[PDB]
Amino acid sequence: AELYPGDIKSVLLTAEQIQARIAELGEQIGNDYRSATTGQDLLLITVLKGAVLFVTDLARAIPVPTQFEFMAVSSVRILKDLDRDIHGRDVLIVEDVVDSGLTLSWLSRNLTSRNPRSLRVCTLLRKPDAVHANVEIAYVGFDIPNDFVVGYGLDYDERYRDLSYIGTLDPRVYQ
Amino acid sequence: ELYPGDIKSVLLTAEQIQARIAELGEQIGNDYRELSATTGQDLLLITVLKGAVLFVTDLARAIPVPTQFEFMAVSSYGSSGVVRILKDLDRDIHGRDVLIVEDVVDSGLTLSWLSRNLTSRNPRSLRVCTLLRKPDAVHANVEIAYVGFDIPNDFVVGYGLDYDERYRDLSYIGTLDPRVY
Amino acid sequence: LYPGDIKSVLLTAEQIQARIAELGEQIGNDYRELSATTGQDLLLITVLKGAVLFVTDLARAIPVPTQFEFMAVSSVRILKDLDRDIHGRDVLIVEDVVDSGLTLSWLSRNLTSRNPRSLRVCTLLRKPDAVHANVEIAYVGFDIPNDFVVGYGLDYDERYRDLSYIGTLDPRVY
Amino acid sequence: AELYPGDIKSVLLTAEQIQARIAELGEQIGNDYRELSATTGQDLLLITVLKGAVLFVTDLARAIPVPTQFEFMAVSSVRILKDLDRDIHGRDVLIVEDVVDSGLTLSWLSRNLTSRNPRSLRVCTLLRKPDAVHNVEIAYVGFDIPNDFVVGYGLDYDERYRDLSYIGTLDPRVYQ
Ligand SMILES: Nc1nc2c(ncn2CCN(CCN(CC=O)CCP(=O)(O)O)CCP(=O)(O)O)c(=O)[nH]1
Ligand SMILES: Nc1nc2c(ncn2CCN(CCN(CC=O)CCP(=O)(O)O)CCP(=O)(O)O)c(=O)[nH]1
Ligand SMILES: Nc1nc2c(ncn2CCN(CCN(CC=O)CCP(=O)(O)O)CCP(=O)(O)O)c(=O)[nH]1
Ligand SMILES: Nc1nc2c(ncn2CCN(CCN(CC=O)CCP(=O)(O)O)CCP(=O)(O)O)c(=O)[nH]1
Ligand SMILES: [Mg+2]
Ligand SMILES: [Mg+2]
Ligand SMILES: [Mg+2]
Ligand SMILES: [Mg+2]
Ligand SMILES: [Mg+2]
Ligand SMILES: [Mg+2]
Ligand SMILES: [Mg+2]
Ligand SMILES: [Mg+2]
Repeated sequence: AELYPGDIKSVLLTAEQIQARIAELGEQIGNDYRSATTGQDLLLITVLKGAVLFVTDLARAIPVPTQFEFMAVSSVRILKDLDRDIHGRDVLIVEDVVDSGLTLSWLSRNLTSRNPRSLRVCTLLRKPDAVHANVEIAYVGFDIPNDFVVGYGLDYDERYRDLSYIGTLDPRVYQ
Repeated sequence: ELYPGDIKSVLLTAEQIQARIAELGEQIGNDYRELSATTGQDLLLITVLKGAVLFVTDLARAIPVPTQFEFMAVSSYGSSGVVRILKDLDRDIHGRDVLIVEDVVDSGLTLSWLSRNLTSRNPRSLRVCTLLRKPDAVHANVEIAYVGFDIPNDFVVGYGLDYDERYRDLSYIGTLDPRVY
Repeated sequence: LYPGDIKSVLLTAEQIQARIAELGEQIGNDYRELSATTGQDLLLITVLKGAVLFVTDLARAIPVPTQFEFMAVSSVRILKDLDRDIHGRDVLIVEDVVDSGLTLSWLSRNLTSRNPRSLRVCTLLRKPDAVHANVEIAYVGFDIPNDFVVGYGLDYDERYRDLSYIGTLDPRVY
Repeated sequence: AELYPGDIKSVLLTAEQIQARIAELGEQIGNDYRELSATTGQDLLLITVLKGAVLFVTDLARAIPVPTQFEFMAVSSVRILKDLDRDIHGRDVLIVEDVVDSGLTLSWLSRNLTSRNPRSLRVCTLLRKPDAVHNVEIAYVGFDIPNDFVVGYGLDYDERYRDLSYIGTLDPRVYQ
């Protein structure tokens, strides 16, 4: 039975497909960061709110010790900063989607100014307009078309985040 | 294994946690079955960072009614300073039906402060769902509608629970080797 | 420059005034239409000496007429009693800190036996034992940990009451 | 936005006028007691006369840069209603009043407290009326005001208007 009956037009990524890719990502990320030298765990900086489901599944798929951080930014200003000093830490930005790349471009500049040991980016979704941006993304879950999607953290007006899958919305929803 | 030697024993396995959460989700779903149809708004989950993050993402997926995510963080009783909001809610909860989602209730001091703070914002309803509950919570004064597990007083880590920010990423909940703590 | 026995600042002057403004406006909304009905002003009962700074700033933040009364109790007996009868009056007990809840419990019992129309409590600070004991308090400025604090009416052996801020006393003296 | 709509006819002293003057008094009192208090190692005792001087003393004490302590007294209209909980022998004591008018309250209280033999006694009043500019030396005077009856900032009419942040005169209809 549909959680939001009639609201989802079509499925883009099943729950099974999402988890399988996250398993792959975690192993790849674990490979690249395999704390024995530095003595400090990989730092996952989650961009609230869309990336919260992604990061909890991803962290459990990463076979090395990881720590959680949470940020929230607007459409350039910080609503919610780090409770952490990332100086000398290995940092991984965890996003749900990169579209224009504006959020990432801003977040990359902010975090790198705090002088971390390293900074990399992991996003679940990447849309075609990200081509025009210039911040390297080491880890990408899926490349998708330009359409507006919801589910698995992705919202429309704070709704549909709780979906286990990702899909597009019926036009009637925006009304 | 993630932390070789650090974990002494496993209190709750990954499957046991997920199985219980599925039970909780269904129970909560039944209690709020008509919420979206009656009020026109979804059940609001207020997650207390950072310990409850893993819990709430699994819980929300286990709840068969529409749920909305909000997150907040409060300071510690420990000189930790006055009890205060470190990270505030994004949306207004006025007239909303709210479920406080916690990882563990122990002394009940955090929940008491949270309950008073959120109540003053006048939600339609306010209830509590915690994954773990310790024996000292019996002296606490805030009603808890949903509890995953009652556990002993021993210090545990995993599935959101930390020791100095470590061990949150474990899929299970376990006790720590005294060499650490 | 801070006095030597001040370890750290728990609450700055600005933080205190900011919260008092919130409490003042809240108290005003709670008693505005009520006071207009009875024709009598809201009565503030100050517990000397700790709550004296708190009550003068609070009263000036409360947008409805308020009257002052002062009481002083021991650590059992009444050192200073009320100057007027509070029968049928709306009374707000004003304290600096509620800890064990012992003082508030005794005062409430003593004041309710004078039959005021309403008897409510406003404290600037509250320590965890008051939370455990589930002490009913209508207005609370701040929840604080068990650490001994001075300033803004709060004292250590009658000292430091005149500080504009609330600071954590250096554990090297208490 | 008036606390007492129509009751206040005029404003004699604004809130910022009172606070500006208190800041000056606190700085003056501080300079006069700085080296003086360090010799004894004991704080200056502020003896407050209830209830009118309560607003004043809380702002004044915060304006005084040297350490101070609070005491409170209540007298009739002369006997003691609330007495000192404390012996002030050898202490430096500053009487804090809201207004000195006839001077009879201050005169009686000054001799009563000197009979407890403090190391030094001084008087500080926020307001002084013309017949008080004349028994007791007042080292610190906030304002010299006319004889007119005023309320606010601790000053009451029938226990009302104490909570006003300013000092002003009442409309004659209030006396009905
Ligand atoms: N739900 C959804 N959101 C979409 C989509 N495309 C872009 N976005 C906007 C995602 N974000 C919105 C940023 N926004 C505030 C910044 O953190 C997200 C807050 P949220 O995760 O709580 O929804 C823009 C990425 P970019 O354009 O800067 O690269 C989409 O298909 N679905
Ligand atoms: N990791 C861990 N933490 C434990 C445990 N028992 C109590 N706690 C303290 C959990 N909490 C700590 C509160 N603390 C700040 C409040 O949000 C948690 C922040 P965190 O979730 O980021 O770790 C106390 C609950 P209470 O005593 O007020 O009812 C335990 O066995 N393991
Ligand atoms: N200065 C200071 N005092 C503290 C503190 N914690 C408890 N107390 C003692 C508070 N006591 C004060 C009682 N005692 C006589 C009653 O008015 C204080 C007189 P005072 O205000 O003139 O200093 C009551 C708290 P409770 O346990 O009865 O609820 C603290 O951190 N600082
Ligand atoms: N509210 C008000 N009161 C005024 C005024 N002028 C003299 N007073 C009388 C002030 N006091 C009244 C004394 N009275 C009892 C003694 O403490 C004041 C009690 P209170 O502060 O609670 O109102 C007389 C000073 P004096 O004539 O002996 O030098 C005035 O303009 N407004
Ligand atoms: Mg995002
Ligand atoms: Mg969004
Ligand atoms: Mg918690
Ligand atoms: Mg913790
Ligand atoms: Mg007190
Ligand atoms: Mg005391
Ligand atoms: Mg007087
Ligand atoms: Mg009078």
